[PDB]
Amino acid sequence: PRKIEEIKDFLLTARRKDAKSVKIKKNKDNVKFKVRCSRYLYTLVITDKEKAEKLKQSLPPGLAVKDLK
Amino acid sequence: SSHKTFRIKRFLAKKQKQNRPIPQWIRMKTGNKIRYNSKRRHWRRTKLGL
Amino acid sequence: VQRLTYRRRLSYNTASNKTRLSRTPGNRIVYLYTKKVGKAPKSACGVCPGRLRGVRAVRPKVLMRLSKTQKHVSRAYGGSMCAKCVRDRIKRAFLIEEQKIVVKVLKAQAQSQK
Amino acid sequence: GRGAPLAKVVFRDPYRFKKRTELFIAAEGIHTGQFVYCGKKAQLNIGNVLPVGTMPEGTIVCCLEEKPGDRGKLARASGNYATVISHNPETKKTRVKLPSGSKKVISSANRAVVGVVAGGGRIDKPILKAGRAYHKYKAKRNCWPRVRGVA
Amino acid sequence: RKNTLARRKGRHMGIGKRKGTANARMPEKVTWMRRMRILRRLLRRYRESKKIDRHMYHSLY
Amino acid sequence: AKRTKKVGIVGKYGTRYGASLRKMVKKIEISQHAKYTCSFCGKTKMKRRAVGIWHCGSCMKTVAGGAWTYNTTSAVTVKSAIRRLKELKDQ
RNA sequence: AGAACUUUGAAGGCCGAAGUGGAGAAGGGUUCCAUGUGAACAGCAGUUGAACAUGGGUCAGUCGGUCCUGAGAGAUGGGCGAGCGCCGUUCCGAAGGGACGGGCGAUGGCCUCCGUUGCCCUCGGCCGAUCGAAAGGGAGUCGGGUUCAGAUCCCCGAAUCCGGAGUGGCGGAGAUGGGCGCCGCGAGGCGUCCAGUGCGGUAACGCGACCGAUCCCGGAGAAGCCGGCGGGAGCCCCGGGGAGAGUUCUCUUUUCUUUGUGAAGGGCAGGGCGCCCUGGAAUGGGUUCGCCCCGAGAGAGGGGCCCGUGCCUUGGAAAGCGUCGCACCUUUGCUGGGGUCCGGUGAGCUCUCGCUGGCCCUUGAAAAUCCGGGGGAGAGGGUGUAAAUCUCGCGCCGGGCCGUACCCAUAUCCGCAGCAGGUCUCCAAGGUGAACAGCCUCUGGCAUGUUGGAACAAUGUAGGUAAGGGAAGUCGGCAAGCCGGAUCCGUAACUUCGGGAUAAGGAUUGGCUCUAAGGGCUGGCAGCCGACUUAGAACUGGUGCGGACCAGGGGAAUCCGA
RNA sequence: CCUGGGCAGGGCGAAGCCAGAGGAAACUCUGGUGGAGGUCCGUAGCGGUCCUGACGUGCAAAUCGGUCGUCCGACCUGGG
Ligand SMILES: [Mg+2]
Ligand SMILES: [Mg+2]
Ligand SMILES: [Mg+2]
Ligand SMILES: [Mg+2]
Ligand SMILES: [Mg+2]
Ligand SMILES: [Mg+2]
Ligand SMILES: [Mg+2]
Ligand SMILES: [Mg+2]
Ligand SMILES: [Mg+2]
Ligand SMILES: [Mg+2]
Ligand SMILES: [Mg+2]
Ligand SMILES: [Mg+2]
Ligand SMILES: [Mg+2]
Ligand SMILES: [Mg+2]
Ligand SMILES: [Mg+2]
Ligand SMILES: [Mg+2]
Ligand SMILES: [Mg+2]
Ligand SMILES: [Mg+2]
Ligand SMILES: [Mg+2]
Ligand SMILES: [Mg+2]
Ligand SMILES: [Mg+2]
Ligand SMILES: [Mg+2]
Ligand SMILES: [Mg+2]
Ligand SMILES: [Mg+2]
Ligand SMILES: [Mg+2]
Ligand SMILES: [Mg+2]
Ligand SMILES: [Mg+2]
Ligand SMILES: [Mg+2]
Ligand SMILES: [Mg+2]
Ligand SMILES: [Mg+2]
Ligand SMILES: [Mg+2]
Ligand SMILES: [Mg+2]
Ligand SMILES: [Mg+2]
Ligand SMILES: [Mg+2]
Ligand SMILES: [Mg+2]
Ligand SMILES: [Mg+2]
Ligand SMILES: [Mg+2]
Ligand SMILES: [Mg+2]
Ligand SMILES: [Mg+2]
Ligand SMILES: [Mg+2]
Ligand SMILES: [Mg+2]
Ligand SMILES: [Mg+2]
Ligand SMILES: [Mg+2]
Ligand SMILES: [Mg+2]
Ligand SMILES: [Mg+2]
Ligand SMILES: [Mg+2]
Ligand SMILES: [Mg+2]
Ligand SMILES: [Mg+2]
Ligand SMILES: [Mg+2]
Ligand SMILES: [Mg+2]
Ligand SMILES: [Mg+2]
Ligand SMILES: [Mg+2]
Ligand SMILES: [Mg+2]
Ligand SMILES: [Zn+2]
Repeated sequence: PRKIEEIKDFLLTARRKDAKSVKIKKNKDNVKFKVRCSRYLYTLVITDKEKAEKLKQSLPPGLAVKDLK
Repeated sequence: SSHKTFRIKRFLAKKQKQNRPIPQWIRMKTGNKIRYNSKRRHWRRTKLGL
Repeated sequence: VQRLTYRRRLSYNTASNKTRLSRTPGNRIVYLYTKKVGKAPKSACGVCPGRLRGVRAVRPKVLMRLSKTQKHVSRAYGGSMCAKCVRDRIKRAFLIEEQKIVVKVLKAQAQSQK
Repeated sequence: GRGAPLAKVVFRDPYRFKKRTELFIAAEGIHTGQFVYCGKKAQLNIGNVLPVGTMPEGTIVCCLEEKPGDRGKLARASGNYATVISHNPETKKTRVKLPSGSKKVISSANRAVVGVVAGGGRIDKPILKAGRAYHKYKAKRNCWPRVRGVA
Repeated sequence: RKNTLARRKGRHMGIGKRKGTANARMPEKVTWMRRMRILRRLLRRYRESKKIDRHMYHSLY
Repeated sequence: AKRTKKVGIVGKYGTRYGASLRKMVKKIEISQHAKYTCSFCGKTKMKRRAVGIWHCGSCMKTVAGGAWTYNTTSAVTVKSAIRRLKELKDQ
């Protein structure tokens, strides 16, 4: 897989053609937005819940987001 | 052997097919004199030799 | 304390199968086969025991996957020769051409008199 | 299976753009990087090959040819040489003394490298045990056991 | 573990419970290695701490 | 710490192979393993690789020489006579 | 129906990691699994079986064959031979049918442009067809789960290798600057010309890519054996914490099981360098267990490269595993906690990596695939518009055929058989002990090897003692028997001076308390942390101490063979 | 011939190296380090001396139990 650290490229990858699956994993002080593609699985981890609650709605609709747990 | 070739496996297939008992519906056939199969090969007693 | 087994049909500790034991997420040890280590290329007529630097040391068939930037050096004779022998050949060539010029002008100055 | 070392010499092809690699018998006194000259009018030095018709008498040479073009057949063992003792301008012939002491007359066109073959004195060391003789003959051929006929 | 504690204290280590040579129980080579490494790094430390110059360091080495 | 009286490198053989054979092989056992001064580099690194092959450890300029010594007393006079014949009457 | 041989539970034992364990190659070919009967097979019996009858069971681009040559076998050319044919493998052969480019001619797709076909020119050593390894070379899959029988094959999840792109899939490089004049306050815009086949560091070298045709050069593939030393991992050991389990007549914060991060990609420790720059030393230097290295540039300072199997992160906790539970006994899933807790030591065992040395009249394999470099035949838009090419980041499509069960064995192989025989490999713990010796246990298997009950006569087969003598028996010290390990002294004749030699001959060996010595780390001589080795002494046991096991009788001479 | 696999632990201490002592010099001596050998005890492996042991219509058309020789090699072994 590929870890994403910046704020501008993960959304560009999630708005691609092969972004069929997007999952959200909640952990202790950790939120992971794993976008599955044809070749890789891009993972963006964040430790702030405020930056996650306002970013979860920014995902493109119709991509079948699955909230884990 | 654990791994063999297609020719040897096909040759073993016919031996597996032939190692079968006599059907019980030919005993009542007219003119039948066969009472038991005399070609039953045992895997331990008689080795078919590759 | 836990004895494991091979994973392939090879049963002889030959050079083709070099197993290192590793721990799986399932809490168990198992062999993993390792590719034979690749040696970095050595220069031509240069330093004998010293391999070339900056060139990836991996098996030959792997070089199809590597990029050209990770298989050579920017200078002339990058992935073929070492640094010392390059400047050695440069100096040697320049000096022998200067010596040819010297012997030519010597033949000329001898012809101008004889 | 041979005591004489083999020197790899690279020449430049005079007709094609390619380097030719040859395996000569390394005469004693040559090192890696030394330029070796092969021809008729080559300077008389150790390692250089040149026809026997041009070298003076008493020249210690080795790895010569019986006939012109035989390509180095005589005096090929380690530490052996042949001594040129005579010359004939007309009806070109040359008398040489071989390591066996035999004086043979050969042609004056065949060549010979100058110098003694490296590895001399190879027989001064006793084998000192059967293991070294076995390891020696294992590379040569299966002829070592040599059971006596009267046994 | 109790027997190991006894061995550490010195029990069951007399001449009557030795079945191997002294060089087998404790290799002279590894004892020499330890004794040499200790003194060599001690001398390195003393030379680095300006306690001894290099001319004395070499003769001591 | 003198450990042996007369026997030297051939002390590894022990009591076998006789006495005169060991005495004769010792003379060349001293030479074939001793390092020689490189005539090109200048260091005492001329360990022999094989029979008649002597390579240096500094420049690795390999030379073909004697089987047990760096040079043989026969090849020395052969080279001397070759040089003499070259200088006499212009080769 | 029938029980000593089947099944379950318990107790007592063996194999004890060089196994009576878990897997394989050759070989066997259905022997593997489920159901059913019990006349035949199983050397007694049988409800049992590897027997019988029925029905199932082997899923691959990334496991191996298929590819490559090695020793070697082999057809044609040619030779021989009455002849089936044989020798011969580069020899006595017109033994390259393919391609780069250019030209002529024809054809097809949206005839703009390209793809083909026929001919001409130029160029092009095969090391000669072909076969030859299921251990040699050979690109690329790992984690969890699933069955009565399959696992790197099946499912989930996460990757990767090799091929295809003709109307060339999208991005990024090559791609975009300079000079002159004009307009505009300025930012900027316009007309002409020119550059532009990438950059940075002094270097060793680095990056997101970096035009390349015949040809040439080089490397990897591609290396012997054995000593040492260091790093990494697994296993072993100790101390603390948590879950579960055992004992508790007495003691024991005690004893036992477990306490996780795969391929792939990034970063950081660690290891190696015969790799670069400043400067040049002797009062020689810094260094290893050992060597080795230095004016052909040491010490010191600063940098670079390769492996990074170790650590963290995406994968990754939602799966997996012990624990206490809510539905449920052909609907059985789901709960929540603790697991990714803190560490340490080591001549410890195994695997791997690296450095160095030794051994020689022994130099320790080729080929296929692939890469780099030198050369500069050619191609490309020509400029504030954009091409020749991309070994860069993505996206699409495919990967055919063959084998995959089981035994691999004192019961699935061979020996006429369920035969103390033979048959090639991997993993291998704890205690004693120098040790993979011998002995005792744990994980894992087993019924004592084709039967049991009762008694302990002679003879027999293995095992151990015997008072006094100690080879007096016998052809013969045959067998049996003595010493047997370690520490400390002492070691003859002879000799090739290396040996004899553990010569011979002597003293000690237990248990529990002690003493002394043998180290590392933190700070400008002090404080803490942990391995077992040695030496000495005291006390004590009915002189017993290698307390079992382990295990050299010796000397004096002759003959022969180093 | 080609291609692969394997050989626990201890003893003796060859070359080379360092240090010290003695000597007017030549040089000698001593204590370490070093780890060579077709070296020694000995396991796995490889063979089979003795008991002329047991069996001798046997487990076996050549086996078994003690006792044995060698175990880094002139070593053992698989496949071709
Ligand atoms: Mg009738
Ligand atoms: Mg038959
Ligand atoms: Mg293979
Ligand atoms: Mg004979
Ligand atoms: Mg006879
Ligand atoms: Mg020692
Ligand atoms: Mg039972
Ligand atoms: Mg027991
Ligand atoms: Mg083992
Ligand atoms: Mg076994
Ligand atoms: Mg039944
Ligand atoms: Mg029966
Ligand atoms: Mg069955
Ligand atoms: Mg059946
Ligand atoms: Mg798959
Ligand atoms: Mg394959
Ligand atoms: Mg033929
Ligand atoms: Mg013919
Ligand atoms: Mg083939
Ligand atoms: Mg799985
Ligand atoms: Mg199975
Ligand atoms: Mg591709
Ligand atoms: Mg190691
Ligand atoms: Mg990783
Ligand atoms: Mg360690
Ligand atoms: Mg299987
Ligand atoms: Mg058997
Ligand atoms: Mg057996
Ligand atoms: Mg143990
Ligand atoms: Mg112990
Ligand atoms: Mg029984
Ligand atoms: Mg049986
Ligand atoms: Mg008596
Ligand atoms: Mg008595
Ligand atoms: Mg007596
Ligand atoms: Mg008497
Ligand atoms: Mg008598
Ligand atoms: Mg006896
Ligand atoms: Mg006497
Ligand atoms: Mg004696
Ligand atoms: Mg104390
Ligand atoms: Mg004899
Ligand atoms: Mg030996
Ligand atoms: Mg002896
Ligand atoms: Mg034995
Ligand atoms: Mg026997
Ligand atoms: Mg026998
Ligand atoms: Mg006998
Ligand atoms: Mg008998
Ligand atoms: Mg009898
Ligand atoms: Mg023995
Ligand atoms: Mg003996
Ligand atoms: Mg021995
Ligand atoms: Zn040199």
